[PDB]
Amino acid sequence: YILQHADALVKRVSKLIVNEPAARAALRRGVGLAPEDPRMLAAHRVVAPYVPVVHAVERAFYAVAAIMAAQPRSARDQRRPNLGVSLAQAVFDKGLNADSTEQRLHLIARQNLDGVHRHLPRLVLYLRSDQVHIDWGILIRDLARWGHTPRHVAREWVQDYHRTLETLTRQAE
Amino acid sequence: SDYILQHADALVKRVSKLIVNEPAARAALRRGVMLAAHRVVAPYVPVHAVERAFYAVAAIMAAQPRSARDQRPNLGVSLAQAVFDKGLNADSTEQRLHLIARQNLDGVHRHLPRLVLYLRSDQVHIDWGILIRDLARWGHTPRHVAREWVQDYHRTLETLTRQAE
Amino acid sequence: TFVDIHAIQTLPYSNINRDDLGSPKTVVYGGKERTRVSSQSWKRAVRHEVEARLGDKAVRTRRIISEIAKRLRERGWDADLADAGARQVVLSVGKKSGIKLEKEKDSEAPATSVLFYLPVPAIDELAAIADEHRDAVAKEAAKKTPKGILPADRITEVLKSRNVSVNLFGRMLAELPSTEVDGAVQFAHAFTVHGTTVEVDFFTAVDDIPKENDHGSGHMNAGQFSAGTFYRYANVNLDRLVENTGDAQTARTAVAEFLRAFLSTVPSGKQNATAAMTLPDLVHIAVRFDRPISFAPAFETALYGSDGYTLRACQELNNYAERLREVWPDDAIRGYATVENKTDLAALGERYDSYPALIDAMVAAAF
Amino acid sequence: TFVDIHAIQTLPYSNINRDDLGSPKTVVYGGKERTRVSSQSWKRAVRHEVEARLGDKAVRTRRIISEIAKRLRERGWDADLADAGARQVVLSVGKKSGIKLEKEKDSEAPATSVLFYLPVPAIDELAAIADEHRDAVAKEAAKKTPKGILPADRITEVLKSRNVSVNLFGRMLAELPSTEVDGAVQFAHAFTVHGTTVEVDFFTAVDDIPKENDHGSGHMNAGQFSAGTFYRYANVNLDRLVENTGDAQTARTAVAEFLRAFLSTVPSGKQNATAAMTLPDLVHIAVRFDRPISFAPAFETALYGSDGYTLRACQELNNYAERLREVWPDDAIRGYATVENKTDLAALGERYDSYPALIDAMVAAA
Amino acid sequence: TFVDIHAIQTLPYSNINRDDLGSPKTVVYGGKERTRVSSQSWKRAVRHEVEARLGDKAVRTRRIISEIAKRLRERGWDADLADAGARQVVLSVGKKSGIKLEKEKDSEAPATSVLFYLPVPAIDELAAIADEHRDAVAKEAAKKTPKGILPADRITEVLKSRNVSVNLFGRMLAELPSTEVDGAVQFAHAFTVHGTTVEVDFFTAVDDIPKENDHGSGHMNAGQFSAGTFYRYANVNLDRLVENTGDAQTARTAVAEFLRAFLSTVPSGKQNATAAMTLPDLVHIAVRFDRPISFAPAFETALYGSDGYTLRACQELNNYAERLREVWPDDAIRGYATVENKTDLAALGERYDSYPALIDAMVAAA
DNA sequence: GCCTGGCGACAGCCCACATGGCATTCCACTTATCACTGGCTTCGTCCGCG
DNA sequence: CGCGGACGAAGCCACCATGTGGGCTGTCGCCAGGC
Repeated sequence: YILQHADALVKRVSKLIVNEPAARAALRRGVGLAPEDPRMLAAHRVVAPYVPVVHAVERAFYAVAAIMAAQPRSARDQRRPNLGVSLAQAVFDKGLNADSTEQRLHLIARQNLDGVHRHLPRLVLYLRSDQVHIDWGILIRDLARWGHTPRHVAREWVQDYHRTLETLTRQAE
Repeated sequence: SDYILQHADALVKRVSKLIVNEPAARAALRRGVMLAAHRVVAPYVPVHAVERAFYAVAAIMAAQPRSARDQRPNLGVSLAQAVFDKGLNADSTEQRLHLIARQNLDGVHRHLPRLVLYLRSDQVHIDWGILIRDLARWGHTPRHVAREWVQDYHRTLETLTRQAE
Repeated sequence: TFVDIHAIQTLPYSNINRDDLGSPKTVVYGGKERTRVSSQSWKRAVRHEVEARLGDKAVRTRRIISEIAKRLRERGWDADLADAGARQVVLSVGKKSGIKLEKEKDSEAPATSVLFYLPVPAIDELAAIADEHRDAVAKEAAKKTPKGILPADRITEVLKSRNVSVNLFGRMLAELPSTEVDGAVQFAHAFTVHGTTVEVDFFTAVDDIPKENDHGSGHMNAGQFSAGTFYRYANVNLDRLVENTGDAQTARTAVAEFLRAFLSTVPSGKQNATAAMTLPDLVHIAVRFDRPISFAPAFETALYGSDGYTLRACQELNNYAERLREVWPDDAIRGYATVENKTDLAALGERYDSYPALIDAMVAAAF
Repeated sequence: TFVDIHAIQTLPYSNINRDDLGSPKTVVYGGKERTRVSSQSWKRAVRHEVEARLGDKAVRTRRIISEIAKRLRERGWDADLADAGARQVVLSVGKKSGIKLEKEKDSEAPATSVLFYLPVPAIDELAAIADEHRDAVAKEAAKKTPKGILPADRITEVLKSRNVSVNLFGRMLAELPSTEVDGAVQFAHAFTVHGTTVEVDFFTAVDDIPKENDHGSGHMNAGQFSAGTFYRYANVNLDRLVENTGDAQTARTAVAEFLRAFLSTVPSGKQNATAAMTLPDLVHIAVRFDRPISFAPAFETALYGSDGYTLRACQELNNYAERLREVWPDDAIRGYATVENKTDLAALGERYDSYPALIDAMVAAA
Repeated sequence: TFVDIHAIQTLPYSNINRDDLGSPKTVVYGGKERTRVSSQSWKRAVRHEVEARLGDKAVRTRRIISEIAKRLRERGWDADLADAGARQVVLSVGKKSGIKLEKEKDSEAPATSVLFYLPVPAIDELAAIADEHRDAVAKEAAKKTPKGILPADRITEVLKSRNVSVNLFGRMLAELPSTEVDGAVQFAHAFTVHGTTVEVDFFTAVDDIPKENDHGSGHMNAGQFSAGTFYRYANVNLDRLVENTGDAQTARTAVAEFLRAFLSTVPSGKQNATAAMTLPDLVHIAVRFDRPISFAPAFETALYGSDGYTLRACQELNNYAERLREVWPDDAIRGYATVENKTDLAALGERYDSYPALIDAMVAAA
């Protein structure tokens, strides 16, 4: 359901990065920190209207908007897959190292909600840095469900990653 | 903090009745913005932050202009409606809002009375009990309260723009 | 090889440097809040006084294309060819296709994404390089997506030219790492010796023509201000400044001029409403060879107050300078100059009667 | 056999060491957030000052092939033979076919996957080894997939050479476990004695050449800085440093030089914007024989504030040093040197007037 | 007959013990995640310090054949006879044909499937047993499938020899259940008193040669670290340690040495990058006769925070010790030693000025 | 005894800003290791111990 | 030499699926007058 507010946030913000600089620059200074942190007080003008009503959903929305605006200029310039499908696409196509990125994904899958946020911006900006595609609404919904799921979303992330890597390798034959 | 709120509401109606009924004690409260506040507000107390959170609001309530003096949303929505209804400038009241959200507990009491008395001057509704409790929760946790005000403010301003169209 | 200059300077209800909301910038240092003047501000005031006094000015601008366009337009180019030629100037250099540009604005040439920092005559030389190749520019101006025709080496050689300010404070250009220059000056954030609470000043703007049934002010607000005795510190790495300018004589003039600018200039923030133009109460130039040492820990314990902080700040900086010379022995050539004569301040080295005499003595002591 | 050095050092609005987003690194220690300077940074500053002062420099590089290529090119080799010879240098060693290389970059020699850490004259000796076999290299340069012709033993003996920095901090090479050296120094993460909230600093880069006299800047941002009195700690395992250098005299110079670097150096991260060059307020060198003990638990209870933390931090480190010497008895040779004279600080051992006098006394005591 | 030792010990940004992915090991205890140091790690650090201090070392190795081969080679055997003789050593014992061996590796003697755990002089005695029968070994070395010629009883008697570490921590050998020794020590997993979120540190190893154009980090990653006040607990079953060593005097030295190792040692996990060496803030040795009791339930309710956890952890362990002595009455000889003097901590028994004085008093009391 | 009312005099109104700006490159590792044991039958023979 | 314990002898069978929540608490203004 949340995927709806998530898609509205992804659209408006995806337009916001390209058209108005002061807004995305007001968004990127809040990457990876809880909304109570004073560096986030400037991001409420953009994000606060779109969150329904647990902090888990707010942290998902606010954080993905911040990671979304912190894309490098090159990335910003240019079925529904998860972040794991985006990972496997960055392994097979863009040539990222395999033993390390699989290790980093199975490293994310153990954190709690507090830890995922700590680890995610570095990984996502790594992925985004080489034009890997990531559907932000799915990542939002997933990050909102990370709080109440012990591993119910992460397992989906890991399974899809391994599976998509196997299929991408078998299609190359 | 639910128990802080009950005393805030009983103090609010007591002080409101005292403000409209007696000018001597009400003027005794407006001077602080101090012994008379100690002989008036003191019974309605359950940390130094909650006491200042009571005496400051009782003095601010007693300093209203008589237009506002004769006549649950918090202060972010009170500023948003003050923007939407009275036509009060939003770009500037937003800066005064973020400037309030940065201060600590002694500074929030340095910048609050001016904006609040400016709200009462425009006859905008301020739920005095919640503002009291929020100032009391401010010594306990400042960032949560400040963010709540900012988010609610920008959020109810947007909803009121959807209602406009 | 390290010239470091310390300075105590009081400012009276100045509010020279404001944050994003108008309040003066503060450090919670030593556990107590102390208003501060950011280093980039006083550094900007220093570079403008140095450029104005030494005559050569450098320009930090996001709009280099437009400026090259005025020079090509004064060289006889048509406005459209001047714009296309300046686009060729920024298009012909860098790893990628060209220096990226900000979104195009109506009627005006687009600003580069990053701030260029180059002397003025170098910008004019870029105009001459775009000028010699006028026909090739005219041919690429007709194409839909013109490419960088101008020679990259000549342009990169023009963009490497250094002003005194570039030699002194350094520059950074991410697309052209060949042009980056290491700064030779460390400029600390000037904070107060004592704890300072922000002082709110309510003010109103009078409406001059009066209308019946209204006396209200034309405007009302409440700006913020503060005052106090700031501690100031700065370094000059002589090895890097000599490496940047190349010759030791221009480095010598650059150092003496920098130190004088450090003493003379004031950031000019809100100065017309608050005339806070002031000379430092005490200055202490040390010429150290091993490493620079700021005396900022000396004022980590905030001063109590009620009495003038100048004498206690000078005396405290004296005791900390004495204790550091005992704890960390060195042959550094010291020297100071003070307004107050109530104390000798023995540890700050040889006393000089005037700031220019002190600067000349310590610069002459460093070559 | 263990020399450990403690130090209290205030830094004023420095922000010397930044995370990935620009904020200074923080520890939530004792329940309260405290900004920290990572050990890897101050260790790098220490190794560069030690190499610069002791004269011998080691090089941690991912691009060894390119550097060997400049030496072979200055020896008279053609550029293509210099590149093929340096590829032979890294191809001739290791278990597998060769040291694995990163994906090839246009116009430049490929970087090795792992960071080599070797002194500069050893790299030149690798160039000489690739030099005397020039004809064999020329023959393998013609083949499509040349093999490691150079002797592996000679190259592995060059890659085992140790700098003072290698002797002191150790190295790691996964493909050549014979070259790994155990570090002789434990360098702790310098955290603040007191709790510190990150200080946002709004800044603008004003744009010259105004367009229409409007004051709109060319840039606007907010970089976050912080200040405070850091606690610093470090160990030197004399048995391993003596084992690495071999002779006790070079280990003695290495230890004295390390301690002086520990006191003198500052990481230099964002210094031209905030000049944070400062000497430590207090230093306490202990020469312990049983085991090193950091006094970091002494500052687990964060200091309250409002008053200068230096005197209370020195006095608190004193009380914890006293209480540990009573609780854990030892014959360790202690000694300290301080700027403040307001207190005697009796537990920190014999007082010395200056940092070099203290270092010389405790190194001579070990 | 039960000596149990409790200890509160803070570690600053240590990350001493890592999981398989590099994160510090955590317990979700009391509903709140708390970083932990596994017992096997601190137990390994304790056994190495005990062996190093008491002089006798035991060896847990999968490659016993190769080591017996160096001893037979130094006794004058040919390399091939040394290898065949060591194979005879492991072939001559056990129910089945011999101790099962891992798949053969080129150029090296095969490792046994299970980890042997025996003192060093016992391995040398196994070499002597294989040595006396050199001609029989030479005859079986010529056959395609040689059988276990050596006497099984003599070898099994050598494999039964016990080190202090074997007496203290026990051993297990599935093929030779006669050699299994019951451990006399229960070592708990040291967890934090308070809830700890895993702190991430982002580091970048810098390339040293300057790039001509693009300067960037040589490698960049993020390693997880954490800090906190750990609770530590351990038991020593005096009846089993006396049963293992046999004589009460060696058991007495083993217990005193164990307790001192428990207090002194630190697992050494990235200690060269964190310097987590620290003495415990509080130690409490009880000599109980009925049964050992850990005070871990005392810290099941995680501490809130914002203030130093040491004083509250010591005071909470005090209240739980008091409440247990009232609820479960006993004549156990108690005793404690603390760094803080802010509290008397009456329930932890008689206070002693120093850790060695406490250990000597409670060991002498048992 | 309970409930209700009262305790010199304590001001009013008007007023609340516009505009502009918000960076960009680069870089992301290797190696080695990965347990055993048993939970069938009856009987006969051998070896060890007493 | 006798008894007890341990070991041995077989017969053995293999292109794409996921949604939930709600239960705990207390307070004045004081004194005097009248009913």
